[PDB]
Amino acid sequence: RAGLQFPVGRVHRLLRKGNYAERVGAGAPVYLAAVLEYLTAEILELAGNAARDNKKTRIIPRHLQLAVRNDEELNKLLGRVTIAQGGVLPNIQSVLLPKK
Amino acid sequence: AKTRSSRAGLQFPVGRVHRLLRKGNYAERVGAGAPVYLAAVLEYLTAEILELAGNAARDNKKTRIIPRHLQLAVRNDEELNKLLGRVTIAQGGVLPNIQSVLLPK
Amino acid sequence: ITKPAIRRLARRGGVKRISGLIYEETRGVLKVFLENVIRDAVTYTEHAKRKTVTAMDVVYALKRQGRTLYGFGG
Amino acid sequence: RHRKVLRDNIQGITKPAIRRLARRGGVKRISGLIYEETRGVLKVFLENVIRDAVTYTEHAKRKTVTAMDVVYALKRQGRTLYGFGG
Amino acid sequence: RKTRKESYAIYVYKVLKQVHPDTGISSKAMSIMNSFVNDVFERIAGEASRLAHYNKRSTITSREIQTAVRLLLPGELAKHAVSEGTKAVTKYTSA
Amino acid sequence: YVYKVLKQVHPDTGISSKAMSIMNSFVNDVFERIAGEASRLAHYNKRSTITSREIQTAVRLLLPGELAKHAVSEGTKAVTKYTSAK
Amino acid sequence: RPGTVALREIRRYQESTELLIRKLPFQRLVREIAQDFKTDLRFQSSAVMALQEASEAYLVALFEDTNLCAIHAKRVTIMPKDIQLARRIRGE
Amino acid sequence: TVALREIRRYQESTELLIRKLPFQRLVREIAQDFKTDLRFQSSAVMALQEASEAYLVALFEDTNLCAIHAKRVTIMPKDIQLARRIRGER
DNA sequence: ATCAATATCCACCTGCAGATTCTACCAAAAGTGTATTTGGAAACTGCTCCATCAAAAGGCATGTTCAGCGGAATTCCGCTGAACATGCCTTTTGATGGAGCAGTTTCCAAATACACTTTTGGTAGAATCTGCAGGTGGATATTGAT
DNA sequence: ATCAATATCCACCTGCAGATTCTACCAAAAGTGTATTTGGAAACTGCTCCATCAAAAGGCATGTTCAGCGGAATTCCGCTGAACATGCCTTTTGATGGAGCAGTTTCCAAATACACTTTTGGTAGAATCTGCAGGTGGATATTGAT
Repeated sequence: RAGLQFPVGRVHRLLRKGNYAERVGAGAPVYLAAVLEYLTAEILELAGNAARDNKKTRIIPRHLQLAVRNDEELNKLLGRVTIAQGGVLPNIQSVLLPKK
Repeated sequence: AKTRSSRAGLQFPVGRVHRLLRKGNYAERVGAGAPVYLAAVLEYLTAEILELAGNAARDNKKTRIIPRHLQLAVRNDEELNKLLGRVTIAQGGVLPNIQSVLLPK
Repeated sequence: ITKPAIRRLARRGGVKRISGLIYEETRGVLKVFLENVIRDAVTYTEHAKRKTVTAMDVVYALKRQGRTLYGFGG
Repeated sequence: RHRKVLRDNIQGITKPAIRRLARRGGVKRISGLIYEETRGVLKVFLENVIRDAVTYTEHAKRKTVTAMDVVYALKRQGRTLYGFGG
Repeated sequence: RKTRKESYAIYVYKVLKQVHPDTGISSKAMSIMNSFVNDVFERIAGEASRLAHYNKRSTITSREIQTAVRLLLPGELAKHAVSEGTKAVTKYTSA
Repeated sequence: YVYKVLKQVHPDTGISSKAMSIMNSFVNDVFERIAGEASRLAHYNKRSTITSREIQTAVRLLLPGELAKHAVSEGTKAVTKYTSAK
Repeated sequence: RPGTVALREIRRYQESTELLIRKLPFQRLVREIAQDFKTDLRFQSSAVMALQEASEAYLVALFEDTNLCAIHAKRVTIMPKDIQLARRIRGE
Repeated sequence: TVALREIRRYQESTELLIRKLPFQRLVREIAQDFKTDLRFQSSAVMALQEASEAYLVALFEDTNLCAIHAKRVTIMPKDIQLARRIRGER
């Protein structure tokens, strides 16, 4: 009814049931759910593309890692976060490549 | 009356700590022992740092503890240095320390 | 924790050439790492009065070591 | 009314004072390019802290940045500061 | 015997389908997304909590969530996340 | 309170106002860190109450080896004494 | 050649996500270290896995920084002093 | 000889090493570019200076270690850059 | 290695800014004492899923051979900085208008608090479906020797 | 430049571990409606302390000269990593009792919520107290020139 896929009722309940404050205004959970949904859509959008580029229809951890570490901002948001089974970005120090 | 903080044998104020616990929204409920224990621990840590800072003041021929004495006491103590590893003490300076390779001769 | 495994880790890290002594140095670091994390994990275990270390105990320990890990609950 | 324009105040870090800070940090020899690199680093550092400090100020609907604001901004980013109010 | 277990999975699915209708997601990946939603939730709620405490307020309103977001999210995740949140509160009040 | 403890460990020592301000930041900082840990600890265990037991675990998680051991003893001792007072 | 074969290894392993230490050895290590904190403990399978994921992710990342210290030094071998530098600057 | 004399001298004193007034504009200047019409408590400016100087000193310590690692005694910009990259500033 | 030039160490001295000490008011605390409500330790128990064991699988330990890294010794260019002269602009002691933070009281939009009803997301057992991981074949790019 | 030994690619194939689909049960939510309460915005304003102008002077920045010497560039070569093929000892995979992780019930020690009584830690402010900053001078190194 706020036009969201994410659960406002659950978020509100969680906001209270978390001892964040004495009271929780009505708009807070709505605002918060919308933010969580947006960020979720943002990563899936990029992870989805990461899967397409590998000719796969199912998003796996690898695809979440590639999507996150290839986006400056998501990478910043998730700098102290480790994604299980995500691996690393292909990257070799220039000075380490063949003499040619 | 006695106040709690004699009941517990505790310079630090049990009453205030119990209150600060409540007003910090850390749980729905706060047991009666929680504030006694926490006040004891706080008193213990300030005793530890003051013991050490007082000594530093003494080694610098001073009677009054200043920020530098607090810093010297903290950085010279492995554990306090670790507990305060991400803390900056204003006007504390640093420990004297020159890398070996930089000395002459 | 064998030479070839440490070497494999180094490779994912983009390392090209490895000194002989690296391998004992790594083991020492891995041990200090595990010690720290497990100490906390076990402390959450004991607190909950269990005899089994749970994924969540590990996850919570990693988190407040500042090594947040996604994929194992929470 | 009022107001002078503030500009190129970055140049205020008086490349002694950059030398002095390096001395406290135990540095013996300094390359000539260090001064500009350091100003750049000090700029980024101040931008991030003031940005958060000012965000706390606006949230409270104040026009004055308080020592608390800065103290809170510093803690946000894991540079906790003792002794300026607590 | 119950012992049952809430999770953001369904609404991560949903969302997935608007953004990519033809794409699937493995179990391990869904678990990562769940951790991701819980982590962002706790980070945002925590900062909003501090914000209300700082200003001696008993209530966490959408205003705190907004400032929390501007503090936590980089430049342009903030920009968009803020508009998304304002939009939902607006489409909530006006209703 | 910081002043009372100072006199117990160094009867013949004072403390400047700035140092006192740093000590006040320290106590508040440690209080928040310990309480925060206790808070999460309770939630992780679906407990709505923070007891001396969470505080103790919070202290073991937060303090370095030797300081933990001694903090825990002082905490335990204060609760036991407090509990014995009719 | 020497270091060549290295290069293809970097290519390969980077771009796999599999674990790189063997499970049983890692499990024994985890249990041994834990026994020193509290005896007769059991581990959920997922707990040991979380530990192994975090440990390897930690080490890989440390090897990246170690490499930067080595090359900073105009070397291509990492040595122990590279790891130490990285950890010291890290604050570890 | 003079360098070492200076390290010992500064490593011990505690006073701020950057001129007060100059520091205090490019607080105002930077702040201004974020939001106009801001005022500053004088202690807010002092807190920023104490924090900025502590940060720079600690950064030079790390920079110093990076130069030494390279068998040098002059710190260069790349030492400061290596230190920040490892600190995950970078 | 003795000398000369200088910086550092250091105990003595005193004006004074910052601090330890009140007399007095007190709102906000903290403590005392029922009355009411309930979180969670404790005892008992069913179903997980963890530790253990044996057979099948495949990665690692090991010694020879040598490419080639990177420290050692040497060299010299050009940057860094000590010394010094000059004089700006920060620092300091003051004072003033007034922005704007913050204390106090008023009062309603919004949040809490049940109580009752509808819906729903999570769990469990069964059946069915499918993306893609390994496997094969054959092409061809890559690397190393000549 | 010319093969010769491999490694890497890609197009195709298909068995199955893991993902999707349909049914049925239900405690836990989440939505709804009524009644009671209250946090904190608004309007008024006391009063702190921020911005700013003033003027004086010396601490300290700036700019130049000139020499000390660090560090990059270069050549040399000792010896350590790494490639490689040999052999099996350890890890991996799948089958099985049983230890606990949890789900459920009971009920009391302990935590709210409420009404007063009393001890206390701030603080606004006039007045006395005192550690040490800071200027001074001379004994003691620490350097640099020879």
